[PDB]
Amino acid sequence: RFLKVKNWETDVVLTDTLHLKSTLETGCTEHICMGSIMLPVRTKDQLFPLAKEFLDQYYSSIKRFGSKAHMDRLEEVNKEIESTSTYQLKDTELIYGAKHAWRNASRCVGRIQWSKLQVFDARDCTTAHGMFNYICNHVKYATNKGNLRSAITIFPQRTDGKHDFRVWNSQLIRYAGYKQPDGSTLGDPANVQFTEICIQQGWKAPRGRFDVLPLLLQANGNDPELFQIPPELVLEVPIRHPKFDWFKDLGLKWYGLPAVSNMLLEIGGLEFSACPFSGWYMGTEIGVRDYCDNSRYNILEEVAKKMDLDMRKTSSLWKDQALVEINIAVLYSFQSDKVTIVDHHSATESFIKHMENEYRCRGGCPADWVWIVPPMSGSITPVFHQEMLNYRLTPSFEYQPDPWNTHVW
Amino acid sequence: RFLKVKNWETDVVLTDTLHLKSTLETGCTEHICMGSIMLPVRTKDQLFPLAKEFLDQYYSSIKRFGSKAHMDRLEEVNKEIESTSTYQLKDTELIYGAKHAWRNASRCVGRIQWSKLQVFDARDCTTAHGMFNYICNHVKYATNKGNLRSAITIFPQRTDGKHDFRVWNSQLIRYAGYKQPDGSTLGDPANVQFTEICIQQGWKAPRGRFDVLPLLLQANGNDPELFQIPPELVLEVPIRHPKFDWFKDLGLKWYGLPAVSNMLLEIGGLEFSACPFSGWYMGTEIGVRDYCDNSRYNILEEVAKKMDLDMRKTSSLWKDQALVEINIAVLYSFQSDKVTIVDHHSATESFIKHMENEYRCRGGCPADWVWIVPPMSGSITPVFHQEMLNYRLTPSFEYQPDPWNTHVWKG
Ligand code: HEM
Ligand code: HEM
Ligand SMILES: Cc1cc(N)nc(C[C@@H]2CNC[C@@H]2OCCN[C@@H]2C[C@H]2c2cccc(Cl)c2)c1
Ligand SMILES: Cc1cc(N)nc(C[C@@H]2CNC[C@@H]2OCCN[C@@H]2C[C@H]2c2cccc(Cl)c2)c1
Ligand SMILES: C[C@H](O)[C@H](O)[C@H]1CNc2nc(N)[nH]c(=O)c2N1
Ligand SMILES: C[C@H](O)[C@H](O)[C@H]1CNc2nc(N)[nH]c(=O)c2N1
Ligand SMILES: [Zn+2]
Repeated sequence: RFLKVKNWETDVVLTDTLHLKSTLETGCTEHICMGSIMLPVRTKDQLFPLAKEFLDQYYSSIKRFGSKAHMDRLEEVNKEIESTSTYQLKDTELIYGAKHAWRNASRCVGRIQWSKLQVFDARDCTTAHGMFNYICNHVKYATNKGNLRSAITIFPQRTDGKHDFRVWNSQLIRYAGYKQPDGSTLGDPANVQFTEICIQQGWKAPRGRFDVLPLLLQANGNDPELFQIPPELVLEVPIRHPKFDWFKDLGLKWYGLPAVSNMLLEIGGLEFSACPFSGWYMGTEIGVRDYCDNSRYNILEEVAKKMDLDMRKTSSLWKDQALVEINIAVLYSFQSDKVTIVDHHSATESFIKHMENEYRCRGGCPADWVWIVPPMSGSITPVFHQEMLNYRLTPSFEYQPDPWNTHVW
Repeated sequence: RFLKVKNWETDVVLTDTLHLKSTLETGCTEHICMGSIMLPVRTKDQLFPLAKEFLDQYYSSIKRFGSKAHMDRLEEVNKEIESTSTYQLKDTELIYGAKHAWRNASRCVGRIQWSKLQVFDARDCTTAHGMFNYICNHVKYATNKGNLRSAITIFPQRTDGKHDFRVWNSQLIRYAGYKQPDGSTLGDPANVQFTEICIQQGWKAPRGRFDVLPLLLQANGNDPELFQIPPELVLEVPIRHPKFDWFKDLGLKWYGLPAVSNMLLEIGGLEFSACPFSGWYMGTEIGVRDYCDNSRYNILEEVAKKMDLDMRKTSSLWKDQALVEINIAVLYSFQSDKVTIVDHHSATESFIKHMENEYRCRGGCPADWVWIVPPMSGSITPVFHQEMLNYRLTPSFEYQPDPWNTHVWKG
């Protein structure tokens, strides 16, 4: 229970002590590692230890641990739980909880930024229409005309769990997908289902390739409702290449704001089932994953053809060649249009710096190597050579299943 | 208990029951995953269970579980253990054991090949000179003039742990590394320490960028002895690029035969501390790791320079550009000289078909994702998208510390 991590490129060894404060289960056992499995109410009794654990860490953070003000809040929260079966966070607590859920997100390479997070408190929200208003304000604030700013917006916490707030979308901004008589897929094959659910709720799809999807918002356990985000709030980037004049003709674009909206924020045992958050893209996610995944826009073959490469044998590395050029183009387009983006070299470098800060100041940094190492050029980024320990700390973000599977109408 | 893995590209779901046969520990717990941590004598007492488990597996494999042959062999081994504290494997058991250790090796993408392995039984070897000869024969057989054949050579097992056979080299063929007084390195920085031991053991080093190291071989717990592999036996490939004609003048070459020599093979509780084995390269190992790791030959800068790439910002992806070209060159060069090599697209596709076949016939296939996914172009290979379960089956290969840290010098 005192663990070393070694970087094999630099020989730097760091000692992890933070893992001992870890609480939740990993999915791994002594006999089986589940490191690469993507997926490996609360009663009164369960809630007070959770609240106490959180308030202790909070009061510790502001150097008032064991102070009258610490004990008094523990007292206040205990009474409120006993009498109301739940409790409410102070603004200061909510801000701290959200920043720490990000600090603890072991799959997140950009956490050097964790303390610069603008938190929008949407706990007074009561309808879908209000949710939409909050989300547009989030979008406009975060986008900031291309100078992106990290933000989260936090809707009301769970109660009896039959009144959840949820954003049905997996991200605030994504593109539609429709399956055609042709048998192929137009637009984003990842969202075919969600797009069907939208149309059957009433969306009129402009039956195209890069149709920004409508929001489906569920306030207070109600049936969700549709809203189109103002087109003028969705900053999109046309994709061109600095050297390939034909590239623009693929007709590719992507949206500037990555904004995850399906997670559950847990703070001091309280559960925030709608907490859309956003930062800015690492270029590989668009160029490697969205564009080149087989099940996504799947554009390797068309780009390779346009480059006039040898597609007859895997060993000519035509896929690898086209992959790099696609990613040069994503970075180039975002940079030309002055929209914040980070390349994988720069993002992984800052993360190693972040890991070292966290090791000296905090005793560790939970990190999931399988997600942290970029989907291309892994071993030429410093994170490939860095041992990481993965463990679960709270406050946390947790993945929740798609609500259409669940919800009753 | 059943455990499922998903492929996120295909939605193919597989069910693992084989993990139930797993003995050793992973390093992970309910509270911590050590999946990216590189490193996470027996008594009679622990030995007969291990022997029994093994022979039961062997006898099942051949469809004679519970036969008189099976029961006779159990009795025979038990008696040998109580009487001598160890036991000897029959040839058939050794072969089966060394194949299964490969089969079980969760970090190996090449395992579709597992049933095709040449086993050289070197258990009669007694001296380092005898080890050299065995290793020469292995290299010649495996190389096969570029038509590479997988092989393993198995030296006598551990006895009291004071009489170990070991190959001090980490692979049979690697290049020397010389650390210069200015702090630069000539040749391979990975082999600096070992090169320095060779030299101290009396090696006359040529001091160039690609000097094949001498074998340093330890027999029967004795101090290791130096041998030069006959150069005519060391197949090498000069590295050139199909389109860039300046690439040859970087002066690069690599050896054709990757041959891991530092691992410990465990079969049925017995420990084979010298068991060099070899297959053939996947190109990325040379082109990504050996050439492009910063702590190795580190050629990215020189290549990208010659390619006239924009090097002022990482966002030009100049490193990634130079990386692909170097890997094209490695594959082209090997193919042009008719030396077996597999590209990472081909090897991963084959591995997925192997893993799937194993789930159907064996009830699973332990795989270490962190190692199986190639160190370039990860997500455009099918393995990236494949959930894997990592666990430890015997027979097995295990890492062992370098012997210069443990050896009792006899002088
Ligand atoms: C500011 C720039 C940021 C960068 C460059 C960044 C980078 C990334 C990347 C590349 C991923 C992988 C996503 C994927 O592969 O789908 C990720 C995952 C994640 N990040 Fe960040 N991040 C940023 C901001 C944020 C913020 C503001 C939060 C929360 C407050 C956050 C929390 C998370 C979480 C919880 C995941 C895992 C998502 C999942 O399980 O689907 N990140 N991060
Ligand atoms: C036949 C062609 C083969 C190919 C293409 C192949 C591919 C690979 C690759 C790329 C690695 C990772 C190497 C590294 O990163 O250092 C590996 C690891 C490994 N393979 Fe293979 N392999 C082959 C044959 C074999 C054979 C013949 C054996 C033993 C009989 C073997 C057992 C292992 C073991 C134990 C590891 C883990 C090595 C370690 O921990 O350092 N492989 N395989
Ligand atoms: C089954 C499953 C589990 C989990 N935990 N996540 C997913 C979502 C799956 C997992 N990686 C792909 C897909 O995510 C796409 C969304 N990417 C984030 C937008 C990008 C991003 C980038 C930078 C900053 C931020 Cl805030 C967000 C699926
Ligand atoms: C600390 C440590 C632990 C372990 N388990 N292995 C290592 C050796 C580390 C692990 N990746 C780098 C270094 O290996 C270089 C040798 N690679 C084998 C040549 C390649 C190979 C390729 C194809 C077929 C075969 Cl039989 C063998 C180091
Ligand atoms: C099975 C495997 O865990 C899965 O493909 C993972 C691999 N690593 C990843 N890494 C990131 N950042 N995002 C992902 O979606 C994935 N997918
Ligand atoms: C820290 C990390 O586990 C380490 O760098 C690993 C990652 N994956 C690897 N994969 C292979 N094939 N070989 C390696 O040496 C490594 N090194
Ligand atoms: Zn694990």
